[PDB]
Amino acid sequence: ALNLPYDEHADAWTQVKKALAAGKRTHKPTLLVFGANWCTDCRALDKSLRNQKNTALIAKHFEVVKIDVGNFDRNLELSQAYGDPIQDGIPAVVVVNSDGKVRYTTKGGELANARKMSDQGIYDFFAKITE
Repeated sequence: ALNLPYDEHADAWTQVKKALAAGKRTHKPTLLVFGANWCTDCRALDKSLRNQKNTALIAKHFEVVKIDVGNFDRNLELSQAYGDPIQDGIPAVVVVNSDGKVRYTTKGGELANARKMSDQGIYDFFAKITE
């Protein structure tokens, strides 16, 4: 499969460190998106976030890192470090403020049915965080 949303080879800790450094520099929060390529809800969320309206919202407001969790068997300690966002389902997100401290985590499977969400529902979810 071509152009997978998650990079199964990435050094996720390095990527998160680099995104958090960028957020501190730009005074923006960082969005950590935990998911995997097998998960149809994760693929749907990525496709929606790729659209023009949603890309503009995310790019303006966040630094972003996608963290592959495999079959719930990769990068688990990085999930644990940031408040266990995946225990409640994937895709899951963490918003970290520009100072490196977590602001918000999805702890109720808020995005776990993203394949059923509309583009506007996805927009509204991320827009609320930017309010």
